[PDB]
Amino acid sequence: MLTDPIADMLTRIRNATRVYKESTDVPASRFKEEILRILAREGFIKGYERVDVDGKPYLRVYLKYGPRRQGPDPRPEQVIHHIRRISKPGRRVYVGVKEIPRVRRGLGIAILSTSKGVLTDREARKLGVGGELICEVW
Amino acid sequence: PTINQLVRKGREKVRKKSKVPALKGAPFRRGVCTVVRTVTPKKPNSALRKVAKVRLTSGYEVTAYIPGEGHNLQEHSVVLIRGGRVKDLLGVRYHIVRGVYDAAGVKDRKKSRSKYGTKKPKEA
Amino acid sequence: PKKVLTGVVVSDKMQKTVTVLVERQFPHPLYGKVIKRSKKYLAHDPEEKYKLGDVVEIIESRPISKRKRFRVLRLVESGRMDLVEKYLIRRQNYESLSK
Amino acid sequence: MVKIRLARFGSKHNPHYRIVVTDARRKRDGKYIEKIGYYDPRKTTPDWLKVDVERARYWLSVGAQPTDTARRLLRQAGVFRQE
Amino acid sequence: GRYIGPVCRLCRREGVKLYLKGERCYSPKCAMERRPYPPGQHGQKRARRPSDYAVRLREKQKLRRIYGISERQFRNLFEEASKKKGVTGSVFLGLLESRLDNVVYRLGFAVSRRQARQLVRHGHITVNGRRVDLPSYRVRPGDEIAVAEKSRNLELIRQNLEAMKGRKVGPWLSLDVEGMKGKFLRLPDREDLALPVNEQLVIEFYSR
Amino acid sequence: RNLSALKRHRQSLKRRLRNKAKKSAIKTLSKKAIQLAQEGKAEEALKIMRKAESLIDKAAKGSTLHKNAAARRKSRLMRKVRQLLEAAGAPLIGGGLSA
RNA sequence: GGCUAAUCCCCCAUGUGGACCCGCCCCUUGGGGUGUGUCCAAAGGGCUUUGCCCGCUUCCGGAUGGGCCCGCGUCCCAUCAGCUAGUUGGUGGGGUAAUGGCCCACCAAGGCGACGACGGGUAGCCGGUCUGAGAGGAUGGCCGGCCACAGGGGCACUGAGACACGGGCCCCACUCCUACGGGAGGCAGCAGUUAGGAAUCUUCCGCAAUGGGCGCAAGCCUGACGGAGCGACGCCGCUUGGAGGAAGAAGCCCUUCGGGGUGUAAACUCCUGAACCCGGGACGAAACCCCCGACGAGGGGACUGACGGUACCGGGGUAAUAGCGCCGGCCAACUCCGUGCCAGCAGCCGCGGUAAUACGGAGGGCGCGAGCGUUACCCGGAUUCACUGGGCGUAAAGGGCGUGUAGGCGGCCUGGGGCGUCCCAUGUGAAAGACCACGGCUCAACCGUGGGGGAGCGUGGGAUACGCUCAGGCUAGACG
Ligand SMILES: [Mg+2]
Ligand SMILES: [Mg+2]
Ligand SMILES: [Mg+2]
Ligand SMILES: [Mg+2]
Ligand SMILES: [Mg+2]
Ligand SMILES: [Mg+2]
Ligand SMILES: [Mg+2]
Ligand SMILES: [Mg+2]
Ligand SMILES: [Mg+2]
Ligand SMILES: [Mg+2]
Ligand SMILES: [Mg+2]
Ligand SMILES: [Mg+2]
Ligand SMILES: [Mg+2]
Ligand SMILES: [Mg+2]
Ligand SMILES: [Mg+2]
Ligand SMILES: [Mg+2]
Ligand SMILES: [Mg+2]
Ligand SMILES: [Mg+2]
Ligand SMILES: [Mg+2]
Ligand SMILES: [Mg+2]
Ligand SMILES: [Mg+2]
Ligand SMILES: [Mg+2]
Ligand SMILES: [Mg+2]
Ligand SMILES: [Mg+2]
Ligand SMILES: [Mg+2]
Ligand SMILES: [Mg+2]
Ligand SMILES: [Mg+2]
Ligand SMILES: [Mg+2]
Ligand SMILES: [Mg+2]
Ligand SMILES: [Mg+2]
Ligand SMILES: [Mg+2]
Ligand SMILES: [Mg+2]
Ligand SMILES: [Mg+2]
Ligand SMILES: [Mg+2]
Ligand SMILES: [Mg+2]
Ligand SMILES: [Mg+2]
Ligand SMILES: [Mg+2]
Ligand SMILES: [Mg+2]
Ligand SMILES: [Mg+2]
Ligand SMILES: [Mg+2]
Ligand SMILES: [Mg+2]
Ligand SMILES: [Mg+2]
Ligand SMILES: [Mg+2]
Ligand SMILES: [Mg+2]
Ligand SMILES: [Mg+2]
Ligand SMILES: [Mg+2]
Ligand SMILES: [Mg+2]
Ligand SMILES: [Mg+2]
Ligand SMILES: [Mg+2]
Ligand SMILES: [Mg+2]
Ligand SMILES: [Mg+2]
Ligand SMILES: [Mg+2]
Ligand SMILES: [Mg+2]
Ligand SMILES: [Mg+2]
Ligand SMILES: [Mg+2]
Ligand SMILES: [Mg+2]
Ligand SMILES: [Mg+2]
Ligand SMILES: [Mg+2]
Ligand SMILES: [Mg+2]
Ligand SMILES: [Mg+2]
Ligand SMILES: [Mg+2]
Ligand SMILES: [Mg+2]
Ligand SMILES: [Mg+2]
Ligand SMILES: [Mg+2]
Ligand SMILES: [Mg+2]
Ligand SMILES: [Mg+2]
Ligand SMILES: [Mg+2]
Ligand SMILES: [Mg+2]
Ligand SMILES: [Mg+2]
Ligand SMILES: [Mg+2]
Ligand SMILES: [Mg+2]
Ligand SMILES: [Mg+2]
Ligand SMILES: [Mg+2]
Ligand SMILES: [Mg+2]
Ligand SMILES: [Mg+2]
Ligand SMILES: [Mg+2]
Ligand SMILES: [Mg+2]
Ligand SMILES: [Mg+2]
Ligand SMILES: [Mg+2]
Ligand SMILES: [Mg+2]
Ligand SMILES: [Mg+2]
Ligand SMILES: [Mg+2]
Ligand SMILES: [Mg+2]
Ligand SMILES: [Mg+2]
Ligand SMILES: [Mg+2]
Ligand SMILES: [Mg+2]
Ligand SMILES: [Mg+2]
Ligand SMILES: [Mg+2]
Ligand SMILES: [Mg+2]
Ligand SMILES: [Mg+2]
Ligand SMILES: [Mg+2]
Ligand SMILES: [Mg+2]
Ligand SMILES: [Mg+2]
Ligand SMILES: [Mg+2]
Ligand SMILES: [Mg+2]
Ligand SMILES: [Mg+2]
Ligand SMILES: [Mg+2]
Ligand SMILES: [Mg+2]
Ligand SMILES: [Mg+2]
Ligand SMILES: [Mg+2]
Ligand SMILES: [Mg+2]
Ligand SMILES: [Mg+2]
Ligand SMILES: [Mg+2]
Ligand SMILES: [Mg+2]
Ligand SMILES: [Mg+2]
Ligand SMILES: [Mg+2]
Ligand SMILES: [Mg+2]
Ligand SMILES: [Mg+2]
Ligand SMILES: [Mg+2]
Ligand SMILES: [Mg+2]
Ligand SMILES: [Mg+2]
Ligand SMILES: [Mg+2]
Ligand SMILES: [Mg+2]
Ligand SMILES: [Mg+2]
Ligand SMILES: [Mg+2]
Ligand SMILES: [Mg+2]
Ligand SMILES: [Mg+2]
Ligand SMILES: [Mg+2]
Ligand SMILES: [Mg+2]
Ligand SMILES: [Mg+2]
Ligand SMILES: [Mg+2]
Ligand SMILES: [Mg+2]
Ligand SMILES: [Mg+2]
Ligand SMILES: [Mg+2]
Ligand SMILES: [Mg+2]
Ligand SMILES: [Mg+2]
Ligand SMILES: [Mg+2]
Ligand SMILES: [Mg+2]
Ligand SMILES: [Zn+2]
Repeated sequence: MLTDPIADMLTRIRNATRVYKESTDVPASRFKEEILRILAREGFIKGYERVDVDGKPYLRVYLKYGPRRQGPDPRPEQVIHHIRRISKPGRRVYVGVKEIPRVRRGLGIAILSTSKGVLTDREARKLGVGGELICEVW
Repeated sequence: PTINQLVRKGREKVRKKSKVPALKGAPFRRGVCTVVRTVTPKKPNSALRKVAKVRLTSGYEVTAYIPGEGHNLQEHSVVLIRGGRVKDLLGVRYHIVRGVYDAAGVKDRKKSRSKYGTKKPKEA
Repeated sequence: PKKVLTGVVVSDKMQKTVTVLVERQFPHPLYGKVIKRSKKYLAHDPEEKYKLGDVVEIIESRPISKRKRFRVLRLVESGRMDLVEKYLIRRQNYESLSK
Repeated sequence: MVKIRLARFGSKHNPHYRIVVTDARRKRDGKYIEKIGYYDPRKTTPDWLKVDVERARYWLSVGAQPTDTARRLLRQAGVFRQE
Repeated sequence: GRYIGPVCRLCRREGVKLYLKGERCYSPKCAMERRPYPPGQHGQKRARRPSDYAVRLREKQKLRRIYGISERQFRNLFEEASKKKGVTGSVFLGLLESRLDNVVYRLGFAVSRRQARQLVRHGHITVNGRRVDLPSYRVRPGDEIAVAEKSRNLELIRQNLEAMKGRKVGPWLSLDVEGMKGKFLRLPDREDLALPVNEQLVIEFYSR
Repeated sequence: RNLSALKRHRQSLKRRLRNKAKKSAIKTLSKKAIQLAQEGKAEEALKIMRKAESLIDKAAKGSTLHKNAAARRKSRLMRKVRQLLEAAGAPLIGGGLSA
């Protein structure tokens, strides 16, 4: 099957961006949609789209990079420098409000899934909820 | 390993053996020379090394090394064992503490004297 | 707070005494993932109302025999015969792993 | 039976007492039921007596027994003062 | 029994001037007047690239020597300065400079650090009016450190004092040369003191 | 040597004695009364049961019994008697028994 | 064998009440209420002696201390895989303050285990301590809590309470008395002895304080306890001096024989004044008691200090112990002799076989200092058991391959519930300790007062994104 939907999302993005692709289809979910909404508003993807490929629902994820590097290796600086899953099917991670990490000196974020819904560490913290810690981004 | 492996079996704390049974956990143990003599060292080194097989309050009969420049020990001297070993000859897990029980201290030693157990000398 | 749990009835074989199988999850104090674990309670069925495969709330009660400290509370559920044939197969399995 | 007493607290030659409710059978310095004051016999500082009447009035009402040294301290604090 | 035995050797090892003698350390003697090399046989030798250890140990020793203090004392102080909230090096200087014996020196009642120690130990000083004899004693600000009334005619006191008339005193202190009384009013920042120690090296030394 | 308030032991015997031959007195009568129930003679039985109950409570006056081993023995007896009074008994005296 | 008193033991009455069987009322496991029968009380003593005090008796509460029971947590070995006959349950009964196979009689044939039963080994748990960035690891001496034991094993008695350390009984081992019949002990209370060991203290003072027993009180008892002693065992404070003092003495070391070094170090000069001597001298102690009032509230009065003529205060006063480890690299600190694979060092690399910064002594130096080394044991480094935080093509490491059991894991959409999860309130999280703040000993160690934090579990209330689960639906996986 696909054992983590989400991981595989994050990954698609990762190998996508590493190879500098202008964007990518990922197979569609209300949740995976939340996550990219957050991921987007928060600066990391150009934005995304709800597409249909071969009669099946996909989300296109458009993809942003920084400008052209000089010298040898002109490959431009990544925006999504790193993205990684935290909670994993059969090993879960749930955090108090006092336990919500904070990321790369605040230069990145966490994504939490709460009963206030999906939100960033900062958002949770001001909201005052905890939840499953989905992912590290920075 | 997976997680479900760590829950299933899970990691193994591993313990360490002792480099010595002075037993007791004792810091030192009293003994009696059974025999005393001189041995040849190991690998690159030549020497005549000074040592005494000693019988113990801990019940075992061991080989200990008599440190420093002269010594006084013979058939049944009685002596104290501290342990710490000698790499260059083998079977010696322990040193004799000089200056205790029937073992003298090394006399004339000016230089490092707590080890070797010699009293501080006076002058004018 | 007189403690009360839930379980399945895995045993008929005593007069007024049923055996109840009760599971609980809880996260692993170190490796941190939920573990599912379970325990068996002999419980007091005065009139032999509960039959096997039933799901029942179970309760803390003044003592009845050695082994018997809980009396049946109510009937929550009728005929989950799956949990039953489950535990029963585990048990049949003991018969390997032997001599 | 239940008693209000003193427990020794400061160091050697520097005693500070704890004014305290507890069963008689107890060790002197061992676990006690409520701390009701402190008393510093050598009067080292401005206030060497805390009592808090309110509460020692209670224990008395419910059958607490003060030791007399305790009683003196107590009543210095007018736990007993009647009107 | 904290260091008692030839000093101008230490002025020397540490390779920069220490004023452990007070006056004369201002003369053309401090021995670092022409013989600034380190002590011993091999002290006039071309010396060798310093280990990173050496550097930080020697920076410690330079501060410890300066203030006259035992290791155990020095460390226990530094530990105590870690613990406190605030920048650890600077606090440490605070705490040093707040030792009674040092205030007594820095108030000018004595020629030298050691001299103030003796001054103290022997009873010649009063803090807020009680005689206080231990050089450890920590001077709070607000505190007034002054010479003992019964001790006010001593030669040594007058020499020092009278010829402190007019010199300015450390800006975290006040002096009154009539009462032989002075106030420690604040705490020294690291540029209030001048010491030729980069303290952070000493932090670095205990980090190991 | 000679701890003098070992005297306590010395008493405990006299005391032990007393206690034993209260208990026993009681035990005997009780048995007898119960017996008379199964013989159906409820006149004689009730009379004896009555004396047993006096005695028990009276011996609960002291250290001997006290408590509720008062009640316990009382209850036990009176029931075993009444319950034993029908193989058809018409409970004659009813000194001790509640109509 | 014989007299004899009581708050000792009985018998009769009174029945506020309580106890028990039976019936009903309410209530929900044996909780209350009530009626009928039955059964159950008691002890005097003192005075300021006709009314007060210390006692007795039955009931109902409080309070404190406990029993018992449940969830959860709680070391190694699977080269321990099966275990179980009071075993597991049931009816009746014994017993007990009380539940229960705690025991007993007769029925049923069950209970338990790879979610590690049974066996073996080891160990008193905890508040906390040590270490660590943390996570973890390791530990449970002192102080508090809980348990167990009292030469080994059984047992009960008395009692509110024990199956009782200085109570009882029997067996056993040991010691001692013995007229050989038979008897007596029990320091794992404080001291002390002996033995064992590398090793662990005075047969001290005191009942002043605090605390406990009895006593109406006076008081008595108190090796609990307050104190003193001995050990650098630890921690903290302090001393063996401060300022001057040479272009820099002798001695000693090095020397390229010019000079370099110890070294302002000494000598010497001038201040100060540890030790010690004199004087004065505590706090810790104010109640019990006694007097007025009313034995209350309140007020007045009296006694009492082991530590101790100690702490502290004032006067006088002497320049007054320093040692131990290191100097080849890890690592701060170098030269000359001596020695010649010897003697020796050695934590590890390794040194020594005639120019040894590595052995041994010297001068010099580095580090700490009334201490400094050593051995032993824990944690660290060691991300070398890897949760944080490792790996498996050749380095150690993918099972020889397959089928599936237990188990782990689980696509897309909607609704229910709300177990996991998140939040809020609340109860618990004793004191000690740790953290912060002020404060008390001249400082500190040590001590007080206050404040803060807290995982975890109980309870009530709330959210529903993710996990579960139940209901529905879909087809991208799977199958046909
Ligand atoms: Mg939480
Ligand atoms: Mg791993
Ligand atoms: Mg060799
Ligand atoms: Mg001999
Ligand atoms: Mg070693
Ligand atoms: Mg010796
Ligand atoms: Mg050596
Ligand atoms: Mg059945
Ligand atoms: Mg039963
Ligand atoms: Mg029920
Ligand atoms: Mg089987
Ligand atoms: Mg007591
Ligand atoms: Mg108790
Ligand atoms: Mg007051
Ligand atoms: Mg800090
Ligand atoms: Mg300032
Ligand atoms: Mg300066
Ligand atoms: Mg600088
Ligand atoms: Mg560090
Ligand atoms: Mg008596
Ligand atoms: Mg008979
Ligand atoms: Mg007679
Ligand atoms: Mg009535
Ligand atoms: Mg009635
Ligand atoms: Mg009567
Ligand atoms: Mg009586
Ligand atoms: Mg009441
Ligand atoms: Mg109660
Ligand atoms: Mg209670
Ligand atoms: Mg209770
Ligand atoms: Mg049977
Ligand atoms: Mg049997
Ligand atoms: Mg029964
Ligand atoms: Mg069977
Ligand atoms: Mg289980
Ligand atoms: Mg253990
Ligand atoms: Mg054991
Ligand atoms: Mg810490
Ligand atoms: Mg680790
Ligand atoms: Mg920890
Ligand atoms: Mg433990
Ligand atoms: Mg002990
Ligand atoms: Mg203890
Ligand atoms: Mg308990
Ligand atoms: Mg025993
Ligand atoms: Mg016992
Ligand atoms: Mg013994
Ligand atoms: Mg026994
Ligand atoms: Mg009694
Ligand atoms: Mg009894
Ligand atoms: Mg009893
Ligand atoms: Mg006994
Ligand atoms: Mg004894
Ligand atoms: Mg006997
Ligand atoms: Mg002893
Ligand atoms: Mg011996
Ligand atoms: Mg002692
Ligand atoms: Mg005495
Ligand atoms: Mg007393
Ligand atoms: Mg008393
Ligand atoms: Mg009394
Ligand atoms: Mg009187
Ligand atoms: Mg006596
Ligand atoms: Mg004592
Ligand atoms: Mg000794
Ligand atoms: Mg010694
Ligand atoms: Mg010692
Ligand atoms: Mg010279
Ligand atoms: Mg010369
Ligand atoms: Mg000088
Ligand atoms: Mg002068
Ligand atoms: Mg003088
Ligand atoms: Mg006098
Ligand atoms: Mg006094
Ligand atoms: Mg006074
Ligand atoms: Mg009295
Ligand atoms: Mg008295
Ligand atoms: Mg009157
Ligand atoms: Mg009167
Ligand atoms: Mg009064
Ligand atoms: Mg008065
Ligand atoms: Mg005296
Ligand atoms: Mg005197
Ligand atoms: Mg004086
Ligand atoms: Mg003077
Ligand atoms: Mg001198
Ligand atoms: Mg001098
Ligand atoms: Mg080092
Ligand atoms: Mg070096
Ligand atoms: Mg030779
Ligand atoms: Mg030669
Ligand atoms: Mg050669
Ligand atoms: Mg040579
Ligand atoms: Mg050579
Ligand atoms: Mg050399
Ligand atoms: Mg070496
Ligand atoms: Mg050497
Ligand atoms: Mg030397
Ligand atoms: Mg010291
Ligand atoms: Mg040491
Ligand atoms: Mg290790
Ligand atoms: Mg680490
Ligand atoms: Mg590795
Ligand atoms: Mg792999
Ligand atoms: Mg190979
Ligand atoms: Mg291989
Ligand atoms: Mg393969
Ligand atoms: Mg293979
Ligand atoms: Mg396979
Ligand atoms: Mg398969
Ligand atoms: Mg399956
Ligand atoms: Mg799903
Ligand atoms: Mg839902
Ligand atoms: Mg939930
Ligand atoms: Mg709802
Ligand atoms: Mg509690
Ligand atoms: Mg606490
Ligand atoms: Mg904190
Ligand atoms: Mg203070
Ligand atoms: Mg403290
Ligand atoms: Mg608190
Ligand atoms: Mg709190
Ligand atoms: Mg904490
Ligand atoms: Mg905690
Ligand atoms: Mg809570
Ligand atoms: Mg909802
Ligand atoms: Mg599942
Ligand atoms: Mg479905
Ligand atoms: Zn100088």
